[PDB]
Amino acid sequence: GYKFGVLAKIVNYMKTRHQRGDTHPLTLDEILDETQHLDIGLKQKQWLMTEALVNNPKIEVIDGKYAFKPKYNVRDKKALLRLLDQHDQRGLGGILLEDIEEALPNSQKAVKALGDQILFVNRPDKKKILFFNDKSCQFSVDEEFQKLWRSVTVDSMDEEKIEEYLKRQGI
Amino acid sequence: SGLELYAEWKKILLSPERVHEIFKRISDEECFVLGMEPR
Amino acid sequence: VPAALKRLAKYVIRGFYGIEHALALDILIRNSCVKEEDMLELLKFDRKQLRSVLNNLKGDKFIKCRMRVETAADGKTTRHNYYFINYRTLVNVVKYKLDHMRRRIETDERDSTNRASFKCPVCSSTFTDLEANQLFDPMTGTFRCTFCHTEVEEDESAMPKKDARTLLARFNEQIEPIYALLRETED
Amino acid sequence: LRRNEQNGAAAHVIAEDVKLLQFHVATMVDNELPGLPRAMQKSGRPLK
Ligand SMILES: [Zn+2]
Repeated sequence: GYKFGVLAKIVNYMKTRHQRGDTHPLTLDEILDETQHLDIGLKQKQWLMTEALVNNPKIEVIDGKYAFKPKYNVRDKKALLRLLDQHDQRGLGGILLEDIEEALPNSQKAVKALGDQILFVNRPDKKKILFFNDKSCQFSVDEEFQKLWRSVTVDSMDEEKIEEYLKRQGI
Repeated sequence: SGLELYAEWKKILLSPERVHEIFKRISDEECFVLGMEPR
Repeated sequence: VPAALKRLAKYVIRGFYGIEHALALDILIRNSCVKEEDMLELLKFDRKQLRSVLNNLKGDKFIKCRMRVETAADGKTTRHNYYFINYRTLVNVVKYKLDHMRRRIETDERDSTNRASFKCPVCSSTFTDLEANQLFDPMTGTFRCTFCHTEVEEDESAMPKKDARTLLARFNEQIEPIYALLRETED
Repeated sequence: LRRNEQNGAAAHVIAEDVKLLQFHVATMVDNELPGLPRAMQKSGRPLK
């Protein structure tokens, strides 16, 4: 428990501490007191101070203290829309719905507000991936036409037939 | 292999529909050469 | 790559395929060639999830794939799959896919033309107007079913013809934007 | 298989279904297939 337990409690306490609304930056010593790890080794103190508290993607050094990066975390409809837009523009791809719901409590309000602007991809594990709905080129069809399209086989043809059908009918 | 066919040059599964397409294109002369009475 | 090709590809993909296919195609549109591993990490799709989508794109041959083999820095063999969009086959396959609908649509019209009119209400068997006279019984003076020895109906054959014809007609009306894009991309 | 095609089931599912259909058709013609199980009548008796 001495090695990982102390650092884990730092992360768990700091993560939960933010949920209390205390967005003000915190020091390692303050967290060590709140976690009762004042007896942590001198080398462990500096190690956490120099590595664990700076390399985590959710901790930022501000005036020598550590903060939860409120700008990075998604907690509003505008951030959700802009992030999906910018991610789509740069071809970065989608973002898991759980990443937003864990970041923004009751994300459904923001999700339902954007509505069709959010494209939901359901993964084999039922998880949803969110994508930006770029409305540049749009087209949609009836289920009957989508069924007709699926009914027309395309793969069971050779290049000869693929081109022959064109000239066979006149195009 | 088993009950299905492969084509290798580099390997693909060869489906009965694709074989059906290929065979449907075979001419009468090729059937005679193959010793198959087309009728 | 003319924008008309990109617009056509996006219209047909978003029109008759799911967003997964469109997003994957947009990647191949944004970049001429992208590795399968890159598309996988970007889309965050599972291997079978993306592979099946890519297999579909392989089925319609809208995209092409080439395999590159090289030795990694640690000495392990590496085989990367590079995917790219083949607008030539895409335009050719959609032209077939669309002119096949016309054949299938007119086949459905010919079916609506050939769908037998008479039918037996007991066994739910449909009889052709040529066969109905063969099945006619002079003693009763009306059509009957040999298996059921019961009256044969004729009026219900209009309902399926009317209903299907609406779908066939509405299909031709909605498909015109893609046909216009094709006329713009024939070159 | 018809419903799987009408429903647009997964390719691997349809492939396995066709592979199963292929096995049933083959076994019905010949039960003496190599490398394949003998089709029993649920009582230890091989089907003719
Ligand atoms: Zn009857």
